[PDB]
Amino acid sequence: EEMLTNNRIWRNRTVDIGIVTAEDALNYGFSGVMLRGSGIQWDLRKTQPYD
Amino acid sequence: TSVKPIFSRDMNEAKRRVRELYRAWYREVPNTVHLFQLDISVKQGRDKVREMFKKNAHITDPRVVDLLVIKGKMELEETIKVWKQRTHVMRFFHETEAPRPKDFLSKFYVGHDP
Amino acid sequence: ASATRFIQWLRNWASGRDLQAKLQLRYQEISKRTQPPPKLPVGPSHKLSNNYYCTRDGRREAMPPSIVMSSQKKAVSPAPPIKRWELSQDEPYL
Amino acid sequence: EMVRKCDPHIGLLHRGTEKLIEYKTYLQALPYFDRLDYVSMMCNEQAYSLAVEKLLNIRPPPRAQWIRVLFGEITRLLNHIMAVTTHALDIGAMTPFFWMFEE
Amino acid sequence: GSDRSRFLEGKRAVEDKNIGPLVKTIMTRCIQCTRCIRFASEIAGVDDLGTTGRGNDMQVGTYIEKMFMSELSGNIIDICPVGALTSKPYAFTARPWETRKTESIDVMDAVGSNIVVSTRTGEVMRILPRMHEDINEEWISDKTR
Amino acid sequence: KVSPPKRAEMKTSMESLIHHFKLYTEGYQVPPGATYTAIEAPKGEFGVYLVSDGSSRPYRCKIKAPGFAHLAGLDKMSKGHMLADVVAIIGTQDIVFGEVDR
Amino acid sequence: RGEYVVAKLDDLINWARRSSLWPMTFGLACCAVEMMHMAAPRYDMDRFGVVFRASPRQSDVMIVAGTLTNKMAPALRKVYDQMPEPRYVVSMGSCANGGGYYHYSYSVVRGCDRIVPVDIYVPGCPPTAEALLYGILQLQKKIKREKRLRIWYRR
Amino acid sequence: LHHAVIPHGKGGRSSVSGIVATVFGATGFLGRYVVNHLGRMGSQVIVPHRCEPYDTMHLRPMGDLGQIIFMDWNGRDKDSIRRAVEHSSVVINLVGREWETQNFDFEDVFVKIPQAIAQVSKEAGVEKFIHISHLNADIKSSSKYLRSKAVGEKEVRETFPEATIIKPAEIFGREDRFLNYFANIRWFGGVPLISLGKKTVKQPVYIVDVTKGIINAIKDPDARGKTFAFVGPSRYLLFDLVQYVFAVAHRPFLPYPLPHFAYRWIGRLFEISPFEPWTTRDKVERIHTTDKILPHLPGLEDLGVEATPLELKAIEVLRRHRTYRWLSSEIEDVQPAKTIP
Amino acid sequence: MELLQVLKRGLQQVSGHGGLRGYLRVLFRANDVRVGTLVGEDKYGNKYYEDNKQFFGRHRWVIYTTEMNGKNTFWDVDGSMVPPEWHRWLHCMTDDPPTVKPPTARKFIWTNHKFNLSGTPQQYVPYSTTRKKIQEWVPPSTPYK
Amino acid sequence: TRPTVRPRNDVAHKQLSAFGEYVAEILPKYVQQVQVSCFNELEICIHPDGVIPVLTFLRDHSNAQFKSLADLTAVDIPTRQNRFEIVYNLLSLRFNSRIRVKTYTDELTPIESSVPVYKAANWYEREIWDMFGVFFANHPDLRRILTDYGFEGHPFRKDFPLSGYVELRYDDEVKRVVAEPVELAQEFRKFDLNSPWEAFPAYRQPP
Amino acid sequence: GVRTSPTGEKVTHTGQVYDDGDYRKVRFVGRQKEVNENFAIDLIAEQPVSQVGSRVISCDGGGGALGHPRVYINLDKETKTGTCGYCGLQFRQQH
Amino acid sequence: TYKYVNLREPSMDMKSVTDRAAQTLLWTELIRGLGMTLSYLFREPATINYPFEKGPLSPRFRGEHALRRYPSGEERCIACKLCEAVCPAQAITIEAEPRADGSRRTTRYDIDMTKCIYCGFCQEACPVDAIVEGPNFEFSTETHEELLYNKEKLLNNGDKWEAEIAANIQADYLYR
Ligand SMILES: CCCCCCCCCCCCCCCCCC(=O)OC[C@H](COP(=O)(O)OCCN)OC(=O)CCCCCCCCCCCCCCCCC
Ligand SMILES: NC(=O)C1=CN([C@@H]2O[C@H](COP(=O)(O)OP(=O)(O)OC[C@H]3O[C@@H](n4cnc5c(N)ncnc54)[C@H](OP(=O)(O)O)[C@@H]3O)[C@@H](O)[C@H]2O)C=CC1
Ligand code: SF4
Ligand code: SF4
Ligand code: SF4
Ligand code: SF4
Ligand code: SF4
Ligand SMILES: [K+]
Ligand SMILES: [Zn+2]
Repeated sequence: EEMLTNNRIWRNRTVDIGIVTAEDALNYGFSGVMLRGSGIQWDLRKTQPYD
Repeated sequence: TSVKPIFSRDMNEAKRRVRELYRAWYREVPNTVHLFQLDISVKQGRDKVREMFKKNAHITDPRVVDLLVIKGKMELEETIKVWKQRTHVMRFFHETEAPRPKDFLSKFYVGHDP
Repeated sequence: ASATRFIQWLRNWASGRDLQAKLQLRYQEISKRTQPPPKLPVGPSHKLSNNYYCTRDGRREAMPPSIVMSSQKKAVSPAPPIKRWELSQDEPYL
Repeated sequence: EMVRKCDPHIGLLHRGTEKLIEYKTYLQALPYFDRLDYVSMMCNEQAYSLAVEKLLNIRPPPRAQWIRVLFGEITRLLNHIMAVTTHALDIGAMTPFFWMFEE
Repeated sequence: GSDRSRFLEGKRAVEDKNIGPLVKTIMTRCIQCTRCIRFASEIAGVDDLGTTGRGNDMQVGTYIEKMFMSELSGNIIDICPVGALTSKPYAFTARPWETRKTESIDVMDAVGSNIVVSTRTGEVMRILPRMHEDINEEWISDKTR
Repeated sequence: KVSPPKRAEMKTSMESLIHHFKLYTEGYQVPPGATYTAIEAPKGEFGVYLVSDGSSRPYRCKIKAPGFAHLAGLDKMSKGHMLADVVAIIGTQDIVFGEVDR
Repeated sequence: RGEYVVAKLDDLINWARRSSLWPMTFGLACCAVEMMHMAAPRYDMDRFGVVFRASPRQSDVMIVAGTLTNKMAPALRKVYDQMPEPRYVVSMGSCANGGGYYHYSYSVVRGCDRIVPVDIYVPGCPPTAEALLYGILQLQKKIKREKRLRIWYRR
Repeated sequence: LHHAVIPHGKGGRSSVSGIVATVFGATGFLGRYVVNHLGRMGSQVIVPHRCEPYDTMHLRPMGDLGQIIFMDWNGRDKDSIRRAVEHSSVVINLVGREWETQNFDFEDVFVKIPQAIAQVSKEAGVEKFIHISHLNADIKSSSKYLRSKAVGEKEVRETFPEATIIKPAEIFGREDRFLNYFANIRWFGGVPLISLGKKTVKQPVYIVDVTKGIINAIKDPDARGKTFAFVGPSRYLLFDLVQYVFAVAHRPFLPYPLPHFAYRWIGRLFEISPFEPWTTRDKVERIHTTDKILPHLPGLEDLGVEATPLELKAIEVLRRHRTYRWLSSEIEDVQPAKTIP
Repeated sequence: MELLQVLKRGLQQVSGHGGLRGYLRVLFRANDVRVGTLVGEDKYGNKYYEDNKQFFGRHRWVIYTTEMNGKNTFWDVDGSMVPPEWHRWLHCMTDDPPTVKPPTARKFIWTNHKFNLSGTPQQYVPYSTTRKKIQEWVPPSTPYK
Repeated sequence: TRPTVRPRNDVAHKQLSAFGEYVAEILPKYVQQVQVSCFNELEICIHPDGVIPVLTFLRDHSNAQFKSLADLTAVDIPTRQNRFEIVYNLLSLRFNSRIRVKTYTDELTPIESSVPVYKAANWYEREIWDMFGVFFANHPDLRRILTDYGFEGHPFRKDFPLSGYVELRYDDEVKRVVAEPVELAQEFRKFDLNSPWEAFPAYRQPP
Repeated sequence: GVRTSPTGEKVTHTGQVYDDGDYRKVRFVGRQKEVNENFAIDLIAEQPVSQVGSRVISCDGGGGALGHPRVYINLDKETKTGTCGYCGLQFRQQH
Repeated sequence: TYKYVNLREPSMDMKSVTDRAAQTLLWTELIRGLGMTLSYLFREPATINYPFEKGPLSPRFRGEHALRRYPSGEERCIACKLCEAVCPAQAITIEAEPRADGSRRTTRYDIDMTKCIYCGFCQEACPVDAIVEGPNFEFSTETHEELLYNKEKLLNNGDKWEAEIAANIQADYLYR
């Protein structure tokens, strides 16, 4: 995180890049971090847990 | 025998799509030879296209014809967009396959395959 | 572990962390490469009586699907609506 | 350098795994799942095992379930190290890859 | 059956018996079902097989040193449910799951017994009967086998 | 009848040897049925649609790879961006082609 | 004595070539992950002079690290042909060696040696990073044994 | 037939052709096509090589596992020849060199080595022997290369009376020293020619035709003891042939006359190179030698091969000799050469 | 001052390898000049060392012999030269070296270890280990016809 | 709660059964069968004409809200006259529930494309077309996705051989990769594994 | 023991050897035929017969769970020894 | 439970705004990143000196295959073909017949090491510990053919490696 998180070069390369809306993410069949990055509150370990 | 069509209501409409595909392939051969830098002539390329259509000339079901046309357009698009490489275009000519004589005696000498 | 005092200070200062407490190279804190033999336990079916397999046969309890409707009042949802998640109390905002 | 269209052509690593599995017993098919997401090996195994355990109508013992979650989360660490640091590697920051691949 | 054992004793062991060059006997595997005795008596018409002794020590065999050399003898390999009676020529050469079954006809005589030709990796491994009620039922002759 | 016995049991008990033999040759049979099972895999939802026909070999095994759907969305996500941004976007999807292609 | 001179010049060009093997940045499947671990600090392939370079024009070795499918085969042959010479091919893992787990598939090339000549086969599924390193050092010793100039002298 | 050599399969890579062949000189132009065609059908190929193993790597993909076998050999070590042929049913001799070297002259590679291979093969019970000579072989030739071919062809027919001797014209192909040789004259500007190439006639033959003729000779019982001449379908004037080469490659063609003594002098100039000479005096002679007409000998059609015209394959060899401007030009854009009817 | 102590430690390494010649030998053969405790030596001449203050992975190492099975290994060394009994200890599969925990002796275990023989005349060549399956009819050696 | 047996969940079984007949009541024009498995998975079997109406209803209805298409696949059953079974697996985040919708088609009958309902269905339908040869009408871009360029056949059909019909190698003469009829040095060894003794009486078919 | 054919090729413990005229032996020219020298048929014969005082003995190959499945051997015939079907060890009943 | 990864409003007071201006103009956060790589320069590297040093392994490691013997020298393998049946890759090929002394023994035992996935199922399935995966992983070859192991190769491997294999089995058999 020291190398990347607050690095302005890293933020320039990743901030506002590849924005997906919560609605598009659902209809396109996304899952995991691809849903949770857009604010969807979903994780199968919480909602449909296993072992 | 009431079945859902694909595109063509009957063989008359299907043969129209067949002719349209043949024109598209026929016009495309000159570009394919040029773009892929093939060592064959436009005449050989168009003879091969003709040979591919001819093998299916006996079909009478419009649905089967429609699927053959759908595949033909898919094949043509692969060629036009250079998704195919030269190896794919040349697989139609089977240049490395040795002759397999098709008379009873020749097969008898080589093995058990009918 | 062999770094001199000055070098330890230098990299501690540059990183801003006390790196000597959590070194990424392993030394003597790891488990020995030879270990005493184990003695693993057995499972609940290791009994000499009251243990007939027919009473603990999961595979033979499976049944064909229940036919609800075939072609041979309040509205319902598949399940109750999902409960809204709570904010973490360990660290709600990163 | 503006991207007007992306057309991913895949299949260059298509190996007919799903057809091969039809010729295997359930045990023999298990190693095929290591080689799907081959950075999350034990997580793919767990998904296949849960599916078979569901059709069999049996339950794995508690200690095995704790081991599976333990190595599932170790596997998540393996995956996220690979995901984050190669992501950074493509973007030009090559050094975190080396620190974290020792982990 | 159950999936485990609770038997904490030593097992019985039985001496094997030589009944000819076609059927190998590993009689410790015998489960005393008497199929072989009934087949030999009723189908093959040979009253040579029987049980000697009694109790847990009961043993299937010929008592004396005798060869079961009937033209239908090999069939007792098929009807023995266990590996007590097995084909000597076939011994150790294959496993059932790896064989390919070619349903065919016997030509060793004019009966036309229906057979299964078991092959593996391009080689004939053994001959089995094929059920045909109106021809050979489920038996073949030893020449066919 | 599902999990093989311990090696010591296999070498002492008749039932254990039979079950060891059968599990490593024929394998356990699964009752007929179909399930879609999914987990929270590190890359997203990873699931299998597993169809059993009652024997010891699956009839069909469809693998749902989270990256398959993600990569299908690459063209959507790359609109208005430059080449170097597509490099970043491929990475942010976290794609491994063992699962995308199978 | 020409024999002595060509022998020493062979040692020099061989030494220079094995001491500076630049594999092509080219990996296919799970075997490529172990190849990453050979570049990682524990093994540090770069300490042997072994350095990845993306362009085939600047590569000496192709490590086929993973399954080669029929769809990928023409591209693998293409980038191998575009490597200048001398060039070497290391086959890594069962898939590249002979098809491996996918040998009987309709879409897989049964061994990359049907497509390109192979100098070293590294067994394993995957070979450990150390196993791959053993294969690279085996390639180095193969290059050390080359007799290009001694054979030219006797032509 | 020994059970191990009864043909099996469908003539593919994993089949068994029944052919066990030792191919001497497999590491050259003609060798790579012969080995390719043998391995296509599942033959066992023994490849004795003098070169560095790096230079045999292109032969490795040509056969299924275990089907290409490499051995070391020396043209003067008769024991090494015996080791390479004692298990084979046919021996093919493709050894040759277009220039003399400090260690090997035309007599060594075209007389001594071919004789030694034939001698050891006969003593070892080898049943078939295919030897490549040259169409223009002649004891009266002004080229040492062609004089040694005539002598070597006589010695082979004596040591191994049942040998098949094949006499090809100049062979054209991707890795030839024929069409590629003419196309490479462009780096010197004009194209020198003795008598402006109007006194010479050539009948070049395609590499694949020669290859298929060799393979049919192995399988053809009638081919034993015969001598064939493999020629192309058309005869050309050397001037027309070179003009066609520069047209196909789209390079400027500036032929000028050079008398024989002048061409010879330059030939020696390039012979100084200790590597692979670009041209030699002997090479100049053979290129300007007229291709003999031998109606009495059987040809490619006798072995079932239909000769491939140069017009259909020149682009395949000569496309890489063009600049970027003309790379994509198609086969039909250049008009053919006048064929001597 | 520690910087003075560090120089002494590095200067000590020259004496720990028996002088500058031995120091330069290990520097050029193994690219490492550390001094460890001699755990043992195998019959081929490989010497095994440990230093438990080194981090895990660097705490055990081998200095390969200069000759093995008639091959000059002064410059050409490879991991396959380590014999099996030392292989386990070198890879940390066990804590005990074979000097302390000797392996069990069997009359069939190789007395002489072999390194990787690929690319040499001793390399392995595969072949079918089974005999001919079909026996062919041999015609008679006399003309009766 | 026997330790080796998977426990039942009757509450989920009841809830899914009630919703199953809820869907059957609302879409009687298309629903042919509704069943719930013993491990609580609901399947709606529909006429193929109902793909769009049924999938739209499950996505948009306030009591359904199946916003996510988890998976779309096909199964080949040669013994059926409509050999291809098309399977949609959907997820509802609102109700934390899953549902399976199944229909059928044959080699020559098109299925309406579900891309309008789920953009995720795009590549799934290309895969089904590629591996099974089922045509999807009104697909914006239907073509192979997994197989090699120019590949002939549909490998996931049960009558496509495991190793296919052609294989590739590099040929030095033509200086390119070529395709030739498949020959195997070692043929794949078919195993006959099924025991001749019935395993699961609960599933016995009537004779 | 490992014999040699009249051609000099060693005969394996399975009795394999390329015959005089089989081309396939060219694969060994310049290399070698891998042949394990310790023939297990000869090694097991070296073991002495074990004398036991019971009609039935059991064998597990030795080493407990490191051996083979435990089997019981009948020693009623005096004309021969009982042989373990797994490891080949031989047993006899003393008088 | 959940947490927000990126949802914080910066303070708009004069000191905070001037702290951010100094970071922007004087590159403070970039200088901090330089400190981290500097600290690594002075750390001992993680590299080991292969082949003089080796990466650690455990007794369970699955490497090159070997066919084992009993202490008497008899082969353990009795040609049951369980390993051949379970092999996920069909890499094992077996033929068997009665030996000259009547023993049940193989006449062919091939492992195609280019088919094998080194999964260890064969050694799990073996009832007599005949086939194992040994600890060797340094057997790369120069040719494909050298990786097609027949029974002679596999028995030589067992004889070559038995001393290590037996000690490894001893360490782990109570876990099996
Ligand atoms: C008496 C009155 C006197 C009057 C004169 C007073 C003058 C002094 C006060 C003025 C301020 C002085 C400092 C000016 C330095 C230049 C500042 C600058 O340009 O950097 C800011 C720049 C902004 O970019 P960003 O942060 O992304 O956001 C900007 C939004 N538009 O961000 C960047 O440029 C980031 C650069 C990224 C690349 C950095 C990679 C190297 C980093 C390490 C370098 C360390 C510095 C080494 C210097 C060595 C010099 C030998
Ligand atoms: N135009 C043509 O190409 C024609 C060719 N021929 C004949 O065909 C045969 C081969 O033609 P081509 O393949 O083009 O010739 P190449 O020069 O292309 O290949 C010659 C082969 O001979 C080997 N060789 C040469 N000298 C020696 C030697 N002193 N000792 C051992 N091996 C040696 C070479 O091995 P290395 O790789 O080690 O040099 C190479 O494999 C020759 O006999 C040639 O005369 C006949 C008519 C026309
Ligand atoms: S048929 Fe077999 S098991 Fe039954 S009594 Fe006869 S030998 Fe025993
Ligand atoms: S296979 Fe059957 S008869 Fe043979 S030992 Fe096993 S249970 Fe007994
Ligand atoms: S050999 Fe094994 S690890 Fe390597 S790509 Fe193939 S399956 Fe993956
Ligand atoms: S390790 Fe696995 S793939 Fe390899 S031979 Fe054993 S069972 Fe087969
Ligand atoms: S190695 Fe083991 S499992 Fe394989 S055939 Fe031999 S005894 Fe059976
Ligand atoms: K029986
Ligand atoms: Zn025993």
